[PDB]
Amino acid sequence: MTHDNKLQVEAIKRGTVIDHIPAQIGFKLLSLFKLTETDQRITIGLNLPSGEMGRKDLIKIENTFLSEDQVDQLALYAPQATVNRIDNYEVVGKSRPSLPERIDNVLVCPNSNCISHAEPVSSSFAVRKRANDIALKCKYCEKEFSHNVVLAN
Amino acid sequence: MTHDNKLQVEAIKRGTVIDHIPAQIGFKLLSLFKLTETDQRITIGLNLPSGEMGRKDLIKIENTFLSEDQVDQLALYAPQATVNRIDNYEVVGKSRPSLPERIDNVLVCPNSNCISHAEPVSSSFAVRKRANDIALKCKYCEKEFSHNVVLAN
Amino acid sequence: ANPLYQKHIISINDLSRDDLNLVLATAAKLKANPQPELLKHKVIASCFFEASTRTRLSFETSMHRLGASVVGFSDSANTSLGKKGETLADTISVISTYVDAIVMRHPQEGAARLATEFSGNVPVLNAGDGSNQHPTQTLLDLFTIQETQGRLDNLHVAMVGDLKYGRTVHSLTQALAKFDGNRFYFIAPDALAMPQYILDMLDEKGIAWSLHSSIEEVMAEVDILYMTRVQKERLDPSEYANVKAQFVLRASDLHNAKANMKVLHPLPRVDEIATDVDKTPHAWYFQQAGNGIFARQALLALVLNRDLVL
Amino acid sequence: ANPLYQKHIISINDLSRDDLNLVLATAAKLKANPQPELLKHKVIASCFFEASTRTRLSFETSMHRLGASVVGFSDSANTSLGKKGETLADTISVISTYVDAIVMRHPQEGAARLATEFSGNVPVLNAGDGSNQHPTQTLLDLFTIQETQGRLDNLHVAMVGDLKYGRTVHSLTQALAKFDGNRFYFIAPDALAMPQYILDMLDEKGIAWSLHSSIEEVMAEVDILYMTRVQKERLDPSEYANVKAQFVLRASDLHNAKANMKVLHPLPRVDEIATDVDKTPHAWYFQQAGNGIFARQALLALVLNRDLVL
Amino acid sequence: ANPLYQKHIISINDLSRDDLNLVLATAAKLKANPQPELLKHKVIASCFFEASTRTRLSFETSMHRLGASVVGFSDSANTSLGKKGETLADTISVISTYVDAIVMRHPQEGAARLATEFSGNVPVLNAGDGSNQHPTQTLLDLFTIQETQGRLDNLHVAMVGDLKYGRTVHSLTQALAKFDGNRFYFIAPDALAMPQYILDMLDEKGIAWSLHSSIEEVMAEVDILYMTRVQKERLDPSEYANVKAQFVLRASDLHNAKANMKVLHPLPRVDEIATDVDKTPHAWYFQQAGNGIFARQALLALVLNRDLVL
Amino acid sequence: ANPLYQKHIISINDLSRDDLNLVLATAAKLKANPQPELLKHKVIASCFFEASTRTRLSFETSMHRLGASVVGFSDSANTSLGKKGETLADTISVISTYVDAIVMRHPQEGAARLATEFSGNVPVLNAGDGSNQHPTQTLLDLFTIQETQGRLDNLHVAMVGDLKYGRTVHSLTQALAKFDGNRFYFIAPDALAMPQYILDMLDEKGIAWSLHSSIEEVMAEVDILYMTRVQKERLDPSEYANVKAQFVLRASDLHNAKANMKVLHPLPRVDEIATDVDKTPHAWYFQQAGNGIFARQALLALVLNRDLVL
Ligand SMILES: Nc1ccn([C@@H]2O[C@H](COP(=O)(O)OP(=O)(O)OP(=O)(O)O)[C@@H](O)[C@H]2O)c(=O)n1
Ligand SMILES: Nc1ccn([C@@H]2O[C@H](COP(=O)(O)OP(=O)(O)OP(=O)(O)O)[C@@H](O)[C@H]2O)c(=O)n1
Ligand SMILES: [Zn+2]
Ligand SMILES: [Zn+2]
Repeated sequence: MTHDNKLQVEAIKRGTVIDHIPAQIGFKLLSLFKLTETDQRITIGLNLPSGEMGRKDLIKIENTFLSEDQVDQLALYAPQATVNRIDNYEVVGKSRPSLPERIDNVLVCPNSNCISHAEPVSSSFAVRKRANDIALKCKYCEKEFSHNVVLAN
Repeated sequence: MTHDNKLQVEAIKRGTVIDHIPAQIGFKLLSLFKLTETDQRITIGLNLPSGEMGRKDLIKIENTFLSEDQVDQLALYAPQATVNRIDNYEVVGKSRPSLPERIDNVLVCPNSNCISHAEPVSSSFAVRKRANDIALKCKYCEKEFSHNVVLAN
Repeated sequence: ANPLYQKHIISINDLSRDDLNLVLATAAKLKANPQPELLKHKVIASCFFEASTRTRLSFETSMHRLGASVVGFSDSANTSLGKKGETLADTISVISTYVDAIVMRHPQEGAARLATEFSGNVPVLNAGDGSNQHPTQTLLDLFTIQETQGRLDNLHVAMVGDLKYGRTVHSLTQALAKFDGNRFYFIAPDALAMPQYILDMLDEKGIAWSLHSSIEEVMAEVDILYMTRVQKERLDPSEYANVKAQFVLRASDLHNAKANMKVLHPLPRVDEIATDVDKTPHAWYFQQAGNGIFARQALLALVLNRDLVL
Repeated sequence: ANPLYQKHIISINDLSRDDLNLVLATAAKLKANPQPELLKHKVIASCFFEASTRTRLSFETSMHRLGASVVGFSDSANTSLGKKGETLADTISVISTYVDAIVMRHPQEGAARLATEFSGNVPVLNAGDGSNQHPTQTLLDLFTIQETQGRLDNLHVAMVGDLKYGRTVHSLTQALAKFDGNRFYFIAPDALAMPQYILDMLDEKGIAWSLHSSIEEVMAEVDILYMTRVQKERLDPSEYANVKAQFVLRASDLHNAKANMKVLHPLPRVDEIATDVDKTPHAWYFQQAGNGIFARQALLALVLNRDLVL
Repeated sequence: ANPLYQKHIISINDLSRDDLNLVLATAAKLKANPQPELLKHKVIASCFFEASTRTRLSFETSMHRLGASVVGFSDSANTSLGKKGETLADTISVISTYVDAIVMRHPQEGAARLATEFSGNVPVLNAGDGSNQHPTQTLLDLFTIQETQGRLDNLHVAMVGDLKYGRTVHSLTQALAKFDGNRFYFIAPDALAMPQYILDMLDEKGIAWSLHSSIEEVMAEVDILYMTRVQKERLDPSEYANVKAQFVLRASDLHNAKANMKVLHPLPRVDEIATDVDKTPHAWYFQQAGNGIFARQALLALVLNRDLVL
Repeated sequence: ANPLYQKHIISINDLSRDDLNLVLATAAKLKANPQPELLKHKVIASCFFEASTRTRLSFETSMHRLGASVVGFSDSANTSLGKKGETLADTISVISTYVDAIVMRHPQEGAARLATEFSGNVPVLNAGDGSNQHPTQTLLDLFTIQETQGRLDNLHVAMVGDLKYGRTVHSLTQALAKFDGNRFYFIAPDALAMPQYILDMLDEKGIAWSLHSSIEEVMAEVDILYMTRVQKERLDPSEYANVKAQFVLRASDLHNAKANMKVLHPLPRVDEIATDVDKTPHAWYFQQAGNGIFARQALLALVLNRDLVL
């Protein structure tokens, strides 16, 4: 009951709970994936105690089932986040993020001469787990970068 | 430790609660005022069911007391809000924003020949004319614009 | 022989309603069955003393689609003409000695009409003379209103933007006044207002016009919404940005537009029409640019041909 | 319909071996029986936002040898496009409204591929995008190796020069790796070495390569010696001149070259190949430039034609 | 120390009537009894990131008539600082370790104010920043109005030309609205009229102003006529030549002026003031430019010297 | 007379440790007790055939804080000398009849040394000659290392950036290798690393050096961090953005630095040093530019005065 855990729980009826967001990726995820552009109830918890994985973040989005592709996208940021759907008051599927085929939109080409900078284009990178790292190839300039060069910028 | 629920989520032990945030301005406020960079537990309710606007937003920042000048930077975006200050589960303080005289950092001078665009200075605007409708004067180029316009971009 | 045979297309004020309708019915035919060798063996000069890429590429492609050869220059970037002290009267007396029509753009107003005094009977088609005229841009605009609206009279046409310096809003207002019952709405910042001589000519013809400050006052009634670019050089940085930057169309503003409403813009659009307007069925600026091919083809066909059998 | 019908030729990594062989067998036919009116009535745009004379004259002559009309501009010398703030997406949405294919060169990498998102179904053929690709230079090179060597597999190909920045050695290495049993020798000054991503892709495909410091180590074994120009700006005056200026071929070095060995160079050659090499039967750089006519003709024929009967 | 000792001089808005009077009092003493070694051993930097020859030379001559040394630059297509990447803030941070005061003119507004945050305790004096401020011009106009009229209050000041964009006329009205009883006449083309902000301020203080159409209308009542130049860029050539029969000044027009009336112009006076005005007694624009020396000597002497006993 | 009296200052290689110490001793005296009329009546010529605003202004301010007069020029697309045909030798031969000393910056290496053969007995001081020497920068860096660290020997000096082409880092290593016990850490992109000549010299003297990969690796041991800028011309944009996660400095990285550790940069610092470094105690690049004044005053005073008693 108490060893505090929940306190008066935000137990939602239908929705998605993204849990174990690594701390500080919680806000990135809302910005980047434009999750607050909805009229449905969201409750976000930042820097939760979770002694069991130190601290973490957690977003609860009601009557929303963000999935498959949408879930895999988060792989680059919160590699271990367990998305959970809920249909009538309990977990009806925990889903883990898998690294996707492509990452569109949310990412920037390092290449300053890449045409994607001045144009009405949505960025697009091809993902390749070059065992050790993840290399990201730009659709347009076709230049390949470490995912850490891209995620800094 | 008190009966949370989530429709009007309960009790932090000491910290700030900015409540009666208009709707869709709550995340604007977490972004602009960088409220997120604490390791403190933040709890946030989004598109919530009551405080008479119908829907409202709410942020809870435990252990942080942000005040008086901070509360007033909130005035252009969320002037209807109440900032509750809490100690030992009681609202020992409850205030509202009021127009400041200066709004630093958050705005962008709409005048493209202003020097503030390219340089390691923070934007700064002098404010004037309460509720009939606010004019903001850039510190640097000394052009006075309608808040409507700076707040557009 | 058709009325335009071997005429100079210098100004819109010189073309009658009948002249306008003949060009526009011919553009409609060439759009429907091509005539790719009508101007076979004709050589045409494309003299753009002032560079204008959009306009030149369109004029030359229209010349190529009817089978004509093209020789000529784009300049404003010192390609030897005007050196020593060659007058324009002399340049044109030498170029009309071997080409069959001159299409020419020039920075000063009046240059195409003077070319006319020296070209013999090689016709001169004007592609822009300073702030004076641009017939071939009004012909394509008219063709696009006609083709999408089915008519050129009884229109509710809104003109938005810099109406004081926009060379094309001034001529399109003059041409639509050739026709009946059109109604004008002008929406311009105060410093960029539609000049008196337009307004006076409208009043004298009994045509209705009114000024509005936002597009949403008139969206519901409008058929053609013709947008213009404000040139920031015409204002200062701060004026442009201050309140006056709201002559910008977004998709959300089209909410209640009539199903037939079309948005036109001679181009470059830089930011007065936002990118999301493109996905709406009302965006017709690019289809307007494509229609410049048929209106320019029709004028070249009508001017170089005695009798045009279709 | 042939596989290339109405495709965009943006990158070499998008063309398969079969795609490469189809273009190259078509170039061989057009070189043998001309088809000077295959593209009759087609109008093509030659947009070189970055000037490149060699490449433009070749592309347009190939368009002229199949009967197409050409409109367009060479720029990098302020000819009005890009003014106001016209995006490239908008320039291409207006130019594809009246031309049947766009050949375009541009300074930023990725520009041809973005043109593709806006051209409707007018095909875009890339003539160079910054330091990224140049398919039509790799197609002509391949055609010249094929035509002189009889094959594209089992070759011993040496690449000499600036291998780090040379846009064409990088793509030719990628295309020859589509084929079997080729062996690479890279001879480059240390600062101008062949980047890892090439080397890594070669290693992963089981293809053999080795680095050498002089050409005489490998002359005897070599079939195609592909020379590059070192740009002196990429080094300082003294570095260029110091020991590193020995990636220069003279006639005397060819002593023991196989009778079949050919020297290729995309050009301008300034001094990496001395003038006396020209009189040798191994000099094939100019005959390589002439072969750009047939490889560019073949791509235009294959892209604009459903069925190509020969 | 004096009120302005080690103070930054950036906006006229920032200086009270008393400061303005302190400056004008000192400038009259420095004109009377020169002090050539007052700033002996000071090095001032004359950083003109925007070339202005008359303002640069008036300032360097001020620096040198008080004995100071000068290092600096001007810039059209030249001289490395700024470049790109070099921020104004790092230029200032570096130059403020070398000099004792910085006079700077720059094209973007607030450049002088940004500078103030990086110069340390080195005073920064603004010589022009875009369309915002130019206080050393306002100070010399006021000195010229004070020595010709004897006071700075109860004047009938007529301002003429481009009131919308002359930065000098905006400043002068602000400054004269700190003295009492002044009546203002504003003769502008309505395309180029006083901004409502100048006008809104003048009404909160109760100052009387009126808008007129031609100088002939106010000639008889006026003590200062401050002409400004009309920017023919901001105007269509045909509009420019259309306005009434101009607002240019000729001696015929002065046949009515008060004996003590003077014509001022910040210069250049290209064609709004004819040559015959130059020989009337009412012409005072060159004497106005000579007083530039005394005004900028006063400001420099007060900023760099604690107490000045003259 | 002093050792450097009437001596030419061309290469750091040409001055022994004792000369370097003489200069740094004098500069500390001139910083302490100014001597404003020391070069009273000398005229120095500031011949910048290559524009460098920060180096020109530091030098002219040096000239003037010792009382000298200055004649000279700078040159981008301007100012007649050289032209073509006018040899540098005849420019010097003529200017050395007018002035008492020549400070010159020129784009070709050895221009200052060629000058020395034509100036007569007029001393020539080098302010930059291509990629060869810039001794007055090395002298101010050493002054800055001496006043922050207290010595010029037994230092742990980390050098970062384009070690292959920063002329300042080549000079600084030469000069610091005349003092004893210094340990060198070189953090460069391997495309931009220390030439083997600097490295070969350092080993003949027994000096310890090591090559590292990122500053985070040496942060804890280092007394001077000398950052250099990375020339993005010498690099492909995609390489430039690829290296590790750069070698740029931010305050987070300094959390480990020694209390007396300082960051130096010859400037400009465009993006290799973030703004937050500016407020740490370890930031010393602007104070380093202020010491430029004291270093060049010392060199001028010693060259032009026989005995200096200060
Ligand atoms: N009616 C419900 C049911 C579940 N949850 C949320 O869904 C998540 C699912 O976790 P669960 O499988 O129920 O137990 P956990 O051990 O927390 O899951 P995990 O092992 O992934 O951490 C929990 O964070 C819980 O808040 C909820 O808000 N409302
Ligand atoms: N320890 C506590 C006590 C109160 N609250 C929050 O404090 C806010 C407002 O405080 P309160 O004055 O107690 O409720 P109201 O009277 O409704 O305040 P107001 O009238 O301004 O809405 C409520 O949103 C409630 O969630 C809280 O989170 N933690
Ligand atoms: Zn890219
Ligand atoms: Zn501003």
